[PDB]
Amino acid sequence: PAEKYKMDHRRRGIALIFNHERFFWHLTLPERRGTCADRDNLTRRFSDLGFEVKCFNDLKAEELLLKIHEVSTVSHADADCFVCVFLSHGEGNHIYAYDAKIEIQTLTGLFKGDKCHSLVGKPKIFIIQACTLPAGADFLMCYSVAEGYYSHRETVNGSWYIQDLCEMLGKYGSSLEFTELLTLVNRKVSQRIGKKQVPCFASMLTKKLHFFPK
Amino acid sequence: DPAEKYKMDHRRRGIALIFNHERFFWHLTLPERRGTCADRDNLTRRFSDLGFEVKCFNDLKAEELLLKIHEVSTVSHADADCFVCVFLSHGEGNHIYAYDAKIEIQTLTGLFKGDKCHSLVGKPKIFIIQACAGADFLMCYSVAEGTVNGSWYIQDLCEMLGKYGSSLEFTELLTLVNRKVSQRVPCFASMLTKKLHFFP
Amino acid sequence: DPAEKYKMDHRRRGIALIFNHERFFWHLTLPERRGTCADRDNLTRRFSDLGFEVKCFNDLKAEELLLKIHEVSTVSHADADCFVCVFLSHGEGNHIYAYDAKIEIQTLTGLFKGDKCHSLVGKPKIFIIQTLPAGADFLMCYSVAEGYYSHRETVNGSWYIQDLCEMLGKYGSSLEFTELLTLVNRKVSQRRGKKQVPCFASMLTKKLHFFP
Amino acid sequence: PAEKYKMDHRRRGIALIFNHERFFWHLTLPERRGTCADRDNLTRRFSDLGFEVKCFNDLKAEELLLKIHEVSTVSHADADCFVCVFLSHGEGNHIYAYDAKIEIQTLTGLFKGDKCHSLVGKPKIFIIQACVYTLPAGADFLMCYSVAEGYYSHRETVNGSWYIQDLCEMLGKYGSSLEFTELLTLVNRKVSQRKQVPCFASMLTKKLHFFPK
Repeated sequence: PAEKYKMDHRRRGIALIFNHERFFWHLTLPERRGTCADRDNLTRRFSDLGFEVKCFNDLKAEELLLKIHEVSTVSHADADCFVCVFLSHGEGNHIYAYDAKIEIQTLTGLFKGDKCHSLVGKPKIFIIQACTLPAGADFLMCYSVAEGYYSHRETVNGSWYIQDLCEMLGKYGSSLEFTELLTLVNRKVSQRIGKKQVPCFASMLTKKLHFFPK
Repeated sequence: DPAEKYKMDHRRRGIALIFNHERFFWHLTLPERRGTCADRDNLTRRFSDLGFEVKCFNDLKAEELLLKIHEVSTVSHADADCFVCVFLSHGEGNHIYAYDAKIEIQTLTGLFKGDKCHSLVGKPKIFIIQACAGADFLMCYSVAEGTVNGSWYIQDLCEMLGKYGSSLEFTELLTLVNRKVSQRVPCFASMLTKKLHFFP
Repeated sequence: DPAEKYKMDHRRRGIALIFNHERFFWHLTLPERRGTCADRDNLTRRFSDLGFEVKCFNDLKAEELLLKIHEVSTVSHADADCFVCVFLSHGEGNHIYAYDAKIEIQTLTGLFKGDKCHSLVGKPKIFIIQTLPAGADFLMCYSVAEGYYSHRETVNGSWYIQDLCEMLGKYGSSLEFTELLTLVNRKVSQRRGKKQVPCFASMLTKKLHFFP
Repeated sequence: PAEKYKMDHRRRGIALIFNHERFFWHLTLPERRGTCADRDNLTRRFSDLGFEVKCFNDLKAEELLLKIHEVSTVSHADADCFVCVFLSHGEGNHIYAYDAKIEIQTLTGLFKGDKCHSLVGKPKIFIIQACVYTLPAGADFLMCYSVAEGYYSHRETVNGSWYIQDLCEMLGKYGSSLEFTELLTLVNRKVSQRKQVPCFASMLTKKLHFFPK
């Protein structure tokens, strides 16, 4: 009942931060400034958890192929898990929004057990900032916002979801079981014509996830 | 606040609703019929022992379904901790059968969105779906995007429920059910904002 | 390696032993007489539901005590997760009564030190006392710390055993044991201008859960 | 059930490191060199947990009075908790060993709720390296012992002692994450495998954590 994923590998793993930038036309200081806050913030938090943070964006069409191909194919046998953070903007013209759906399909697709043997039995954690339906065994999908739900909008200090996620990560990252921590993020954000933003997470993990130190 | 829990100290635990999807299904082998009864009877035992008022019905009763569905949605849940709904279904699934189910679940879940149900605002709404959101919702799926003694998922869920139901945090328990079944891949989507225990 | 737990997956959970210290107590109001049974009966319910083979005796039966004591000591615990011992006693405590108790606990605890009991080596030995003895993998729980006030026995049992059992029933299966004992510390220390503060000394090397 | 001590104060608190030196005659390089390892090591670990580490020894008989009373009387209202580490040597002539018992009595005595209102309801954590008896207490006290009763103690090396080496090892790695007693148990296993069996006596009423600030 208390079984945990075995996190005792040489390397924690790769924390991948994907930035969705292309097909977004017109970007206020806030969108531009707030995205950096999120990326820079996440990198700090995920590094302190022992991840090899790697960041890129889809603007570099040539660079994206090599980097995407490099990560998918690299061997994760010495690693505990895999993390991917998909960041995106609020305005979202339709091509922008639509591209995102396709990018996430493909991204998630690379690591399904069939494509990635090094990660079989290991946690694959996708953290999505929306502008869903995919999966495999040992996948964890975390959404900035559930269905049809209102979204926080990007501030110059980053977005609510990423701000809070990182807040919790710094404080409780090492101590708490991950889903336990995500639930905290649910409550944190949902409390930030008025209603609420309610994040979600879909778990196909089969055990507990802790990020104790090393 | 990290260990904050939903407040389960109400007069009544709540209604465990077991919905049986039967209509638009044809040629049901005895494994189908007796297996389904195993699931329903099993779930009722487990959920009652957790203090739920188990209520069962099926969609064959077209006249009975409206009144009953109607009854539950409108009833006041202010004295209750949470709400549970189990959607049971069969494997063969002709297309009308499969399609009906999608619609039944939409509607069912729809009734309890905070908007429609004030008594349950801030309280857990737990939907357990056998395949063929809002704040404080918990969706559990027999299978992700993928027997005469009942089905694997319901058999294991109930197994875990009996053993660890009172002790464990619910999602902690569901994860156990993920491992259990995947070794005979279920899923669960959580929009809960706190911990869920079903202490006595 | 931080979340390591004692392995509780044996055929039998183990023996929960309830020792009743009765001899050399002259007296015994209805409350002491009645409250002790509450504690024993209560503890038996709670410890059985955790899978223990509860065994009760008292030191009045001087002949029966020897056979029962060494017998528990000598029996093989290889199929068992752990061992529990509850030492119950009264409040008035003339000096011979109080002194006898010290000696009974020494001896009791002594039987299970790894040297005497190979079946329990590496396994939790939990003594609940109603001091300084020990060994590796021992857990000592005291009704009251040093020099502190004690509950007094009511007709419904004592504060410490009432609360311990309360927590045991509710959180016994869920919680790590020491996590649970700490709850008992807070529970009892708030019962009511005197304060009773329980204690527990841990030489456990891992976590203790009593999952079903 | 998951209630925790409130660690959200302005200051974490004072980590006090008391060094028992007097009445110890003749001290090998290892005892001398190993004690500094322990003190220096503990200071690093306890500072990173936000403590105001203060060290002194009983050699300075004049300095000890001022420093001891000073700490006792200072106001801890802006603090989460209190820590005290009692360090000592292995050879231990009888006057040395006996003095220690008395020093610990007094030390612990200062912070009992009656003497110290600023700490009422707050954790008082005493970590003792042993050479009158073990047990003293009050509500919300946590007593940690290098070694249980009569059991073997594993001697001071030039790199410090086993207990302090391991305690600090765990502190650095798990100090912020884990509930303290959860962490001390880890120290029990760590040292007992280097038998030497540490102990801890808890009268804490809540959980625990030393999250950052």
